[PDB]
Amino acid sequence: SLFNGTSFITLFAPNSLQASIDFYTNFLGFAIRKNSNQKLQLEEDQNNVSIQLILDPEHAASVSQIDQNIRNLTIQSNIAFKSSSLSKLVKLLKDGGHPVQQSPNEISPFEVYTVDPLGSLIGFGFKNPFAVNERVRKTIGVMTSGGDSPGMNPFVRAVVRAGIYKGCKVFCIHEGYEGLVRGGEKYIKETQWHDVRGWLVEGGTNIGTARCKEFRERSGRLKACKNMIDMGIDALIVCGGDGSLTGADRFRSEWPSLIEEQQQFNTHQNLNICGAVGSIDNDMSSTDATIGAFSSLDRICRAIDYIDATASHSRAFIVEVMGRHCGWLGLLAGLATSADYILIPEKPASSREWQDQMCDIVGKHRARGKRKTIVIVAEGAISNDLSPISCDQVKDVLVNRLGLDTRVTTLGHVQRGGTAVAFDRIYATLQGVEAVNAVLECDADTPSPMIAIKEDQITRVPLVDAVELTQQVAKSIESRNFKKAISLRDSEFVEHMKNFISTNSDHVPPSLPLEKRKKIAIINVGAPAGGMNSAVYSMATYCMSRGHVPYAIHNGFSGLARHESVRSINWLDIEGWGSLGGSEIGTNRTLPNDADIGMIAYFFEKYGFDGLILVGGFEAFISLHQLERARINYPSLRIPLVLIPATISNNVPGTEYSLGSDTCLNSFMEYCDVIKQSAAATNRVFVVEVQGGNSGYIATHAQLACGAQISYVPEEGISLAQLEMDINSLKESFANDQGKTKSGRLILKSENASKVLTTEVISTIIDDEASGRFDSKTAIPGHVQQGGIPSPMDRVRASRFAIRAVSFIERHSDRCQTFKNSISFRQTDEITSTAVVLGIHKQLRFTPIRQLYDFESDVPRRMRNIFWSNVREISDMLSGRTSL
Amino acid sequence: SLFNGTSFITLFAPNSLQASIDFYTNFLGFAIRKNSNQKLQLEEDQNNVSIQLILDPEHAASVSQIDQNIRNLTIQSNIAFKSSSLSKLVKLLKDGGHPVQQSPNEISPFEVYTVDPLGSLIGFGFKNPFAVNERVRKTIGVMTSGGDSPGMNPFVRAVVRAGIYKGCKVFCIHEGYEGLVRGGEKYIKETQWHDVRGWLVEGGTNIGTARCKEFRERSGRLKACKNMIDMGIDALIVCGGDGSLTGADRFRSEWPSLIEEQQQFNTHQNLNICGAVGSIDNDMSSTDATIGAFSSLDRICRAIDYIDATASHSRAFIVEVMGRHCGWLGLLAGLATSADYILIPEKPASSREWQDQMCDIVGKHRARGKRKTIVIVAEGAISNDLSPISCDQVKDVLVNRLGLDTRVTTLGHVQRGGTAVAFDRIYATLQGVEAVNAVLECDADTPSPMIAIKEDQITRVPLVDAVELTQQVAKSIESRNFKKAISLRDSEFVEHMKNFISTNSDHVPPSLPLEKRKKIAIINVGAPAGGMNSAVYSMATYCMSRGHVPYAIHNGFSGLARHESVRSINWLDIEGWGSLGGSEIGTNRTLPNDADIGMIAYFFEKYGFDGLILVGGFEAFISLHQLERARINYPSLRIPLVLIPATISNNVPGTEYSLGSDTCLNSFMEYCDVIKQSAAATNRVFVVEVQGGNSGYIATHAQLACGAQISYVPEEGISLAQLEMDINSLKESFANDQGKTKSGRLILKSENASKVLTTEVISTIIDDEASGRFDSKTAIPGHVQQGGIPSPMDRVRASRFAIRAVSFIERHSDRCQTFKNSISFRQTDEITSTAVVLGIHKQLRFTPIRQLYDFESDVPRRMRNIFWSNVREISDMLSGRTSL
Amino acid sequence: TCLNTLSGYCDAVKQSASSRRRTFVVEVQGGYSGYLASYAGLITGALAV
Ligand SMILES: Nc1ncnc2c1ncn2[C@@H]1O[C@H](COP(=O)(O)OP(=O)(O)OP(=O)(O)O)[C@@H](O)[C@H]1O
Ligand SMILES: Nc1ncnc2c1ncn2[C@@H]1O[C@H](COP(=O)(O)OP(=O)(O)OP(=O)(O)O)[C@@H](O)[C@H]1O
Repeated sequence: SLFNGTSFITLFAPNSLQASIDFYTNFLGFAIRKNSNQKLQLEEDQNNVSIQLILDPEHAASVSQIDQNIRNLTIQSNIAFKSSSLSKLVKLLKDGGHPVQQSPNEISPFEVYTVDPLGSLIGFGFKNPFAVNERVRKTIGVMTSGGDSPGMNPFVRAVVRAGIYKGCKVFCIHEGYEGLVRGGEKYIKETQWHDVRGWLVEGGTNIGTARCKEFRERSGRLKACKNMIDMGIDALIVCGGDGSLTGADRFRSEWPSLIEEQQQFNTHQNLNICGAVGSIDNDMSSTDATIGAFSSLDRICRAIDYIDATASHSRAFIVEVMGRHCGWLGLLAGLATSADYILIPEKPASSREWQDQMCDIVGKHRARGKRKTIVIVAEGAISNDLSPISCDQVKDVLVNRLGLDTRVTTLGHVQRGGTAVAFDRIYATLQGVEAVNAVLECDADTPSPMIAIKEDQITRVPLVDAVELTQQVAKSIESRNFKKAISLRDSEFVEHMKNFISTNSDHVPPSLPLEKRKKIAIINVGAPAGGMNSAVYSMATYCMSRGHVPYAIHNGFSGLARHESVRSINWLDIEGWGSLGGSEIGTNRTLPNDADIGMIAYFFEKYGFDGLILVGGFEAFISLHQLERARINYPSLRIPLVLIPATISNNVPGTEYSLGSDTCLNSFMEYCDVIKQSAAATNRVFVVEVQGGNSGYIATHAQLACGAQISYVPEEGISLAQLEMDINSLKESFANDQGKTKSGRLILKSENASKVLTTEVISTIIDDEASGRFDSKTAIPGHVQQGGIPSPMDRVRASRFAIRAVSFIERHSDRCQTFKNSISFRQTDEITSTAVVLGIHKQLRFTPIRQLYDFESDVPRRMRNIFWSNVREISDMLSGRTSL
Repeated sequence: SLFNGTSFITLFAPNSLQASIDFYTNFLGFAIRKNSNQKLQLEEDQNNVSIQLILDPEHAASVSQIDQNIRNLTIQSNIAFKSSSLSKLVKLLKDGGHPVQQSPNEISPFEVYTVDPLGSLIGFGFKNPFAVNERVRKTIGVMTSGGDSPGMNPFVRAVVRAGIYKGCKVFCIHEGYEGLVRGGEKYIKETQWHDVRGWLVEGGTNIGTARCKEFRERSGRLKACKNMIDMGIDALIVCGGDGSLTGADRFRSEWPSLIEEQQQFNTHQNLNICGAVGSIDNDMSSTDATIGAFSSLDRICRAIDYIDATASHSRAFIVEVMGRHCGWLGLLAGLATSADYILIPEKPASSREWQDQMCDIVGKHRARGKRKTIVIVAEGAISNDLSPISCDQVKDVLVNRLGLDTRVTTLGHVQRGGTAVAFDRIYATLQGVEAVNAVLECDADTPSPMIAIKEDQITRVPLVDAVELTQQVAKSIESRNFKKAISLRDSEFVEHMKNFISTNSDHVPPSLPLEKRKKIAIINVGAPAGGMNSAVYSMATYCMSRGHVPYAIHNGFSGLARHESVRSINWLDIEGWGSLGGSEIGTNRTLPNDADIGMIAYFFEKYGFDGLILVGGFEAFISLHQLERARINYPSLRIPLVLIPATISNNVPGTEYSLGSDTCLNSFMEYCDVIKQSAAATNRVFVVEVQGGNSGYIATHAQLACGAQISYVPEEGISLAQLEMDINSLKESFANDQGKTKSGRLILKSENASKVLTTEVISTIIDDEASGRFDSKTAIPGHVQQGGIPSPMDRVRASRFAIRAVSFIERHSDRCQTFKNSISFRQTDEITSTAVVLGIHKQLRFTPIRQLYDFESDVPRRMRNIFWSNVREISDMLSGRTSL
Repeated sequence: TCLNTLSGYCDAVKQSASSRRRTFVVEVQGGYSGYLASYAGLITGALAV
């Protein structure tokens, strides 16, 4: 050759040169050569990189300035550099106020500009995978107050263990306030780690609750205070209801009872108090869900489900529901089971008599075809003038004003009994953990906390402010401002109230003007998930409520493209869909591009859809992206596209909650309970194979809810060293069972955790290593974990999300029709925002598909960064697991 | 809408209209409407297809003619038709003399032209998989003659069974001509199907051979003739050597020996005779390989391999080879084992004394570094003046003219003993089958045939013409025209002679002028295969012979792109490579596009390669196509690209023989023999898992060579009905073993035949069904079947193909450099021809990669239309298998 | 109790069998006697037992 190499790049500056000298040194890692002849930029030793800078007026300030702004359009001769890990330099430039050009933003060549524009950077000569990247001590006291609430045992179990782990004595105050006022070893017993064994499954309260008359007065409040100082209890944890916590709050302000009658007064000077709501009511204001609320809701829906599971004219059914102060149970049961009329204290009849209101609503439903009328009566069922409405009152109206043979079903204690539902076990446990930390982290300047849940996230809220707010609601009801009372309840309550009345109301003129009425379609994509049918039911009934035309695309994208599966949704045909499992519409894993994308687009324009709602898992996630990217070709797709994640796995990015995961979690939790109970009957372990695919979410949560010793997850895998360590753990566990409760042992193994170390292989290794001291058996239930009848939570969440989806389509349709009616569509930012994923984040938000697909997902064969890391840590803590 | 449908297309004709009327009716299926108003073309009833033709002068003859020719360049407004199975119409148009335009030629839209041009046809509205496609008796006598030749038993086994199957009595003439002349039950015994059990393995001849002095005269020839008519033998099959068949040929012409001394003379009037060459010599002229030739060649190479497997200066080794008339064994052993000097009758020293010639060649080899000198002496080793050259003669020259301690190795009877090699078993068997058919199909007007192999294909050749031609060769040797004698031998012999002397001759000035000398590179792609190293050895030594620069690309495309693995080939470094197993260069399954195609192209130009030789399987097949398709981007790739198929599987289209398949076949055949022998020792079956992937070639051939009862192949699969039928076959087989030879039973199952019904599963089913009457055991050898030391056939074929590859690159390089030195490369037909696959077809031919990839292969995950269908039919016939 | 557990289990099987799965082979652990399997078969509407 003759052009043997590349010595240096020569740059000419106007007259000033320094701006570029600062750029190439800070941004590129160059350095000025020692002793400059006039007033060379080399990179480093053992190299050949050089850039020459001259101040001779050969390049104009006017030309260079115009060229810099000219480049701000996203052609000119340039120079490229060989540089490893371009991703780091791109961030350093962008954040330094410099624009950059790249290949997939993953990335291949990077290109920026100085006073000397177009300074390129390549990560290699020609196309190939790139050049490798170079170089505190206090004793705790737990108590439960008020009526039995499922999840009280899981909470106490958590407090006992968390406190023990954090190195402090835990005392269980038996018979709540009574035990606290009476005191002594009789009521205040020191609790050990093994003493709260298998309490997850146990219903009610093993500690016990009692109404203390004395604690209502300063007489008892003082006696209780003495007993704590005598027992050496430095901190109190109350798990109970409204008054149960208000009384604890009053005890907090009244704590300065120095009473001369100083060593003890010096040490036990401040009251470390923490509250957690142990109620089925869900009446407490600063939390979204109280402990026991969803289990109670579950008992109610279990009864309604059985009632609906029959034939017949002239039949009405009354479900008498427990819950004195709030209407949450009534409203949510009503929503989950699509009840005709609900009698709750927050929404009494106003413009007309409750009997006239009921008869009108019931009548309209029967007239349109609905033969099984269900009426839910709250304990707090009331009229405008605060007159309580009884069941018999309601029964006589149905029997005498209408010709209906009415049969009353009353839950009673059923609504407090049984094991806590997966949500209550998971949340009560985490709340127990938090209550301990809160109590330890407490300082005299910090206001006494109450543990609360705020949109699936554990938080700390001041107990005084929560106690005050609940009273404000009761005041609004008593002062007859029901509209106000409703707004005072949590944002979920107000949304559910709106959701229910709208879905309950096709049989009334539309709520939107003719012009604002649209054509919205719904599809199910992926494997079935509890709530798919509820999302369809809620969306169709809400559409009818607004005046929209709800369309159902039967059997996914394959059904549309190959068979024109666009079908109308009739109110009578969708009767009971909210309670049905699977997908009535039909779901499959077929992607829009695996079906004809052109044909999907053709039918979208033939039927003139103004929006689309996708209910499904990861395939429905890819589907959104495939439909979004095809917008350039097809104007028919330039409409709002919304995804409501529905997978038992919870592998879809955008949400922290996927529809059907609670239904699945609860069915597996019920399965694991029976397996652990069986292990408890025989020195045996069970290796339980878990579903959810490449997502370790279900095994994580099932470990927490069931008390499994280990859960093997796909994100971590299964190492031989961890397996040997865990087997030795089992060896020691059984050697230490001599004396304690025999609760049984579980190991949960997600099928994807290891392809080699399988459930069956793992179990044979346990037997080999056990050397006859115990045995191991597998439990492989299979891809049946889906479950039939969806959980009340799933039915409720699906309703909420379906409505938020329709409402988003309403908002964005006007903007879309600009891109729809126009060619020359250059795929802007205003349009990409309409293809979105509805999700829970800490906040219920719509996230554009672009950011979640490109950045938040393993788009490839994995189909899945996790959030459940803390849940994992706590479940290993509670079971004594040692990781590596 | 307003444009509600499409009624009809209206076409205007000049004045004549009829040409188009004939086109749309014959080609499209239209019909003229009954009773025409002036002097409508509708398709069919219950439809809406119509084309109106008017003779009004609205379209000009000059314009239309110019438009038709204008379209002959591969834009205009057109009409498309909905039509199912476009493939059928495209063929009908093309063959009817009409040009067509299509998408992948698989195909999506079809477009042709009439007097009314651009008549389009679509197979659907928008992109999706297309619209579904609408709606004779004579008794045979076998004998063997001449010296023991491996494969004589497999041949007789074939004749006995084939003849039995075709419904005719088979008699085995013991002691050849002696038995034929003596006659009687003593020498002419009736043979049964079970009497030839396990003869595949048996060495020599179970019937026996004898030199009959009497048959040389008319005295014996007459006695033999009588014995055939007395035994009622209507047809004779001779399996022997040259004279053995010449004597049969003389007996054929002398057959009209009516001799009165008429019932018998009327019936037994004509001699049905068929010949097959049973010789180690390979001296017979009309066949490429005689039965026993490759087994004998194998014995020789086995000895030479052991000789080479040691250290040492002043050492020479003489291999005394059996083979009186031909030099084929000497030449092929010399080629397969890269011997220094060979003494064969066809190529005696001419321009100088044999001692001077030998010493020069041997000397040059030792001087360049080769320490182990191997000299092969033929039985027919001769000088110019036809003086026979002995071993001692050769020994003294090496011991006295050079200072070498010479050790002679003489094979003797070793060269006739042992079992027949896979090639001999497969070929002798098929020849036996053919000999029977030939003998039955024979008529008095048909000249007596001899069964011959012509480039891996069984043919019939007139025995007289083959006898005459062998004499012509002997005449040429005796008349001292050796150059003539060489040309008179088969085309493979002349090529091998050329191949050997060129590869034997780096140590002599190049055979090409400076200008005609090139830079040729070689790669190994895929899994290793016997002959990969031989192809490299032969190509490098041939390159040095021509004056080319042979380059080796180490570790496939990954080694080139990621590591610059271009390495030179030194003659001394490649010593013994032709005999080594695997790939010394290094092979992998990495494709040019999975490695950097730009980087491959960069190094191709950096080193300025004038051609490329790919030695490998299906990945090397895809590689060719990937390199061919990248030619538009890279001028560096616009050079001849040649693929020499190398797979144990034989899955590559273009050849009927892939390098390493004989090595593999033989190793598996040796394995199956031991397994069958073991089955024979115990009422037992063996299910033997076979390699080769999705290709059923190896199991097909192993079934024939080993005498397996069944072979389960991936092309057919394994049905439960066939499995039950085959198990019942085994049940009956063992019930009938009472009395016969216990030879053992095998079932060969290609791993890919069934994913569910696996070797282990199949065998457990056999045991279940067997009901204790016999048992089943598996034999799973694994991916070890590759084999070490490649077969002499593989070493020899690889040499032949490597040379044909270099010679193709020589021919095509000049044409390529036109496309190489030029941009504006539009990817013509002259260039696509240079990217080729070297192969055996019936003929040795180079096939352009384009036709084999697009049309002859399952490009996808299968990696594979079969030819071995007949072999399959025969192996089922010979084992009594009943299919479904 | 077992037959009740099985029928319920299979009801969930047939529901999950409505692009996931079609046919299910439910394994019944009733020892060396076909009673459990036979009973379970009748009450679940199994094709083959
Ligand atoms: N308690 C309820 N249970 C079920 N649906 C209800 C209930 N109250 C109202 N709805 C829904 O709202 C629709 C309208 O109710 P209505 O006409 O009585 O007006 P309203 O503003 O809710 O009543 P009011 O002004 O008396 O409080 C009903 O027909 C029904 O479908
Ligand atoms: N019998 C043989 N064995 C091995 N290589 C041989 C033999 N005969 C010739 N060659 C090869 O051919 C080369 C050239 O041969 P040579 O110098 O004898 O010319 P030739 O045409 O083969 O001889 P001649 O005219 O005497 O038949 C040798 O150096 C060697 O590569």
